[PDB]
Amino acid sequence: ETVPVKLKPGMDGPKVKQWPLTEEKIKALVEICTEMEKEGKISKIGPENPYNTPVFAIKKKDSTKWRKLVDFRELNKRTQDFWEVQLGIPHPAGLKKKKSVTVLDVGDAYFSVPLDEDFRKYTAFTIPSINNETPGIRYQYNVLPQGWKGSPAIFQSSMTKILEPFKKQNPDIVIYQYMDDLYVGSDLEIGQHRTKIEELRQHLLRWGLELHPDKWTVQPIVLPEKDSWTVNDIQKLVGKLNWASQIYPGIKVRQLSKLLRGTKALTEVIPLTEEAELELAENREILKEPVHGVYYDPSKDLIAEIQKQGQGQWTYQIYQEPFKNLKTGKYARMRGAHTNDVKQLTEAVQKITTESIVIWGKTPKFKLPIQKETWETWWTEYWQATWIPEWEFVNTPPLVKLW
Amino acid sequence: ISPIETVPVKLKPGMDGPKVKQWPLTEEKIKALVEICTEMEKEGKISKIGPENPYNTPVFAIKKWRKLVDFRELNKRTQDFWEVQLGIPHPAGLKKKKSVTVLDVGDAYFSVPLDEDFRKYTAFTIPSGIRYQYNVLPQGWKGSPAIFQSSMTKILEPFKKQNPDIVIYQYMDDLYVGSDLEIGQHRTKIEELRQHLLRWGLTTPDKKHQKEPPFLWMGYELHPDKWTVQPIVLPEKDSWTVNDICKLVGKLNWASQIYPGIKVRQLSKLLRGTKALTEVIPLTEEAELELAENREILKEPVHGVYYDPSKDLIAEIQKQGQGQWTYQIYQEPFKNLKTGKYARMRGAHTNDVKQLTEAVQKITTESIVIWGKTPKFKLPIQKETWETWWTEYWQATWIPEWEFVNTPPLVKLWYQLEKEPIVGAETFYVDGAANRETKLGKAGYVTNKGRQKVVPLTNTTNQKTQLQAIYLALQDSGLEVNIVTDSQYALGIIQAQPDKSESELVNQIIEQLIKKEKVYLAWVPAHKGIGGNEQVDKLVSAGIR
RNA sequence: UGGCGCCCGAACAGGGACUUGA
Ligand SMILES: Cc1ccnc2c1NC(=O)c1cccnc1N2C1CC1
Ligand SMILES: [Mg+2]
Repeated sequence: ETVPVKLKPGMDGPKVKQWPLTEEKIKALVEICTEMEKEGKISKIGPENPYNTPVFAIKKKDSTKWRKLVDFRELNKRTQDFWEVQLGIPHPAGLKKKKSVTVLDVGDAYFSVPLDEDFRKYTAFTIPSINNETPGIRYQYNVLPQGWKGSPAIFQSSMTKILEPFKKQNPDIVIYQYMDDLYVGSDLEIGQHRTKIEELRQHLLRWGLELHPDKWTVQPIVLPEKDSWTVNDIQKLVGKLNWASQIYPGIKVRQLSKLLRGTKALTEVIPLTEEAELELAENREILKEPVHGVYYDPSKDLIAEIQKQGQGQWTYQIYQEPFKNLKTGKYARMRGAHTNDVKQLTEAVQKITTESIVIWGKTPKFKLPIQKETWETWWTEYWQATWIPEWEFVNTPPLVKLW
Repeated sequence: ISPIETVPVKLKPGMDGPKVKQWPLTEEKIKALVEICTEMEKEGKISKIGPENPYNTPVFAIKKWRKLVDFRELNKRTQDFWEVQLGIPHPAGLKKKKSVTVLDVGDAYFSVPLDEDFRKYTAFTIPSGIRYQYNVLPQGWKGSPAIFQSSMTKILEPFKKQNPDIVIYQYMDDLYVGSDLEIGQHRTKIEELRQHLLRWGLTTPDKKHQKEPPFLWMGYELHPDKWTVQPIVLPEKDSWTVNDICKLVGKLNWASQIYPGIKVRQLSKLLRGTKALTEVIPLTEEAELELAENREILKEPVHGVYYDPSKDLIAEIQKQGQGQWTYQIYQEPFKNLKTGKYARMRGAHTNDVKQLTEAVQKITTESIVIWGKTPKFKLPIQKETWETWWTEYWQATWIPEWEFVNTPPLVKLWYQLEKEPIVGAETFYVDGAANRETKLGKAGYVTNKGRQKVVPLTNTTNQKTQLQAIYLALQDSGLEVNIVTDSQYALGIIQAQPDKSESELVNQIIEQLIKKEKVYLAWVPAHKGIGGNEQVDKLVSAGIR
């Protein structure tokens, strides 16, 4: 029996417009959508369904086969009440403390159960046609769609019994699925952890279905250290500390600014006095400690900011209120060959959200330092995650970019 | 003989069908309407309902008399439909077809049966009333285009499946059938399609009435082997009005996609601050030559070519000054698939490199829309200059693929701010304040040598005061300066390195910045007693606070 | 009568910079 699904009160079906796709993506989409229709996972629809959802085709990591993903963010927001209150997945607080966490993919299991007939019309999507020479082929989901936050909520009933033999044989293993993935954490050796994952995988194939959280450490702000403190260097230090005072209430720049009383050239090496040395030492001590009074609020959606420090280095901060960074880090470049910035930004976005899912269990709202057109055109090429976070495009102020 | 499945149609939730009294018409209109309805009823697409059905929709005949039924109330009450073909295919994205027809399907919406449970909602009355209802899609209805398009798509599916080579395009009711085969066999294939459609009840014109190429479609002139825009005629007159320049700008924009080197920046600029259509705005000196040059571009025929999937797609961007970029998307030399222009200064402060990147984004977005692939660009910017830009920029800019073309208008960074202080230069602590109510401001600077200066400013906002203060520093100084401005807005203006700006003050600032060999722009927080900033606020804020 | 592309204007919401008064 299909589990009834209803949108939030006063909300209507997602009427989003499909973003244009490349020839390779459209050809792949038609190749796999036709097979899905043949298998009954999806079915064609007429022009009486005004609801559409964007569709993008991606190549999964360490794979060459195209993997369709549907931008169900808008539908997730519409069904927020259902998948957040009616049916929800508790977040294990111990997952972020596990030595090794592996992000499995159990999204193919959602196709094994049907979708409520009254809700299928909201899952409709359109496959664009090159140059619009022919009308885009329109389909709808007859089974729990992948990427829709209600799918794991509905499937958790069967998931609990699927994982019960494993959760009972290995009680020390913490398992938590967010959207389509399945985050498996364990305090075991890498080789043995993979062995356990292989046993779990067999437990999933029978029923028909890498991360190091302990290696994650915040990136505290560190002030520059040098013997020759020129007037410009102190001016930058004072400005940075003044901005940091908003984040850290205990930061004071009265003594440092006392040295800059008169009008002096930016290239003048002014020596630090004992009171200023103490002032700098206190600022250093404060800046190497966690922010006081900051706590996670589940009722408030996470907000993630990303800055382009240059030379392939990216710094990010996850917060719910301004100057209340819950987690600050630095995404050292992994791919790009010193020539691609959108690919690095996409990788940073995926890593940041994957960290958020492991820690807090939700995708933060991103403030990407990129043009809307550039990202909207090239984020789909380097995307390799079954989930999609919410992002917005803003201009990064120069002062907060200094980390 | 129209065995076409009827698409279910459901009314909006909580709303009932239209109930509007039909306003009486003239005797001639009534006689024409009843004659048309009687014949249509004979065709079988109209039936009588009597007083049982309470819904009604008014009618009126517009001069033979063409019956029109206004479904205003029904169009705003029926469920929203998804018109998949929101856009249209650009001719450049098509492919060279040996022969093409139009097959104008007569009675397009009048051959698709309407939903049995919805026909009672399209009811209408004819004054003596003789109530009628539509058994097929009525013209002007919101759902008629989408439903008809789906019905034709399903009708064409059996034929298209068995004829992969033949390409069929339906815009509203015309079927542009491209075959690429010989004319002798192409005609036979068209006859086969005509009979196949006739099987489903749809009627098409005889081969003797088929429109010959070129086909006038959506402003284009589509020949089987080449495409062009419709004849663009620019009015030849002196007294140019806002509405007339609107026509000139729109027509030039239409011609821009094929005709190269069309500029509409000056003419568009003539539309700033103009509301009434009767304002006789004389063509300025900067725009008259531009208009004559466009007339020179449009006085000759330029014919584009069609997409060839077995060839590389190139897009050579060019710069013609004043933030105007023209690109010629071509596959073979001097065979531009479609030209274009990107004259849009996003924001009030941008440079050539950033504008070029935005133009690239526009070209990539439309190329993907039209061809589904990003062309191999040929930009004029040097490879090192671009590297210097994107590596030292705060956005995640990236150009997919592009070589270097040595066109005379090269793209370069006119000036670069020093990354470190300048030894031996003179520091300039610059700030300004503007009165809240009197709109009178001041701008000044203080240096190590003790130089002092304050220039009264009138009708200048606070931001302009900071910008002016920087301008003074750039004026009264040497070739090496360390400007210390405590306004983040000024930093945003200068650190972005804009080649040109809408405002004249910033243009003067950048003009002076270019002259400077080494310029450093520092920053200190305001109201913190840092260096000479306090001694500057003590000068530029005397009568303002 | 509606839809679409472009421009100008206004009312809107949030985000950022800044000024003054309390
Ligand atoms: C207006 C239009 C829109 C889309 N495609 C086409 C056309 N019409 C043509 O005349 C045409 C010309 C050349 C190649 N394809 C064409 N066709 C394709 C169908 C053969
Ligand atoms: Mg000031």
